[PDB]
Amino acid sequence: AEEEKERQIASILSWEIDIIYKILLDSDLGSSLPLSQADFGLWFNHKGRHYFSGIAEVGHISRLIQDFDGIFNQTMRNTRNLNNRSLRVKFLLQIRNTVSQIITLLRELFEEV
Amino acid sequence: AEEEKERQIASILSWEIDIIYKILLDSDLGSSLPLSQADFGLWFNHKGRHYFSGIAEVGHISRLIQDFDGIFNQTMRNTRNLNNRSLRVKFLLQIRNTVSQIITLLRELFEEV
Repeated sequence: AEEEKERQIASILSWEIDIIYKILLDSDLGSSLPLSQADFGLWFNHKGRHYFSGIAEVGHISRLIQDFDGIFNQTMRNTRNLNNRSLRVKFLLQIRNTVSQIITLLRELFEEV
Repeated sequence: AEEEKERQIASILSWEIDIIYKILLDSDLGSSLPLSQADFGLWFNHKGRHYFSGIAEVGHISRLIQDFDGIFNQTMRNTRNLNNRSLRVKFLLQIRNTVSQIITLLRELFEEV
């Protein structure tokens, strides 16, 4: 219960850092996966939604994941951007904001049930 | 047990993300703290070492934390370096390696007991 919560929080944090270092070191996404295809995204869609069925914050996390998928795919269609500092920073700001909100809502979901 | 393992991992990852963004955005450490003074570093010194007393991996974690204090001060005495890409990348790798190694050892400690 509480074990599963911390595990998922560490999971999404691990995914974010992996992508951040890919961007900072290599100026590219490369083998990175969108959140929906990452460890956390698969847990949330396949297991998380059903365990948290009928709780409002679930729809909010799904939206955040979905919104980032779009941002992620757009950049995937343009790694010319990640060499550019401004476009690099923009993306880096977007991932941090997405993960931050999700963790807080995820905390809320686990406490609620 | 497994819960505590994941919680501390989430804690050090949180610190790592914060300092990375401080570096990326402001090109200086500024209000950043070395790991030893963040939540995890304080937890390890006050609670972690004693709970895992006499186990070799503890001395290794203390070593990594102590070493980063020195790395932190050297970089702090030369924030001109964080403007230089190579020296910035050098520091970011020092951070990733310090955190990665500590996490691996922290896992080792928790599985053993």
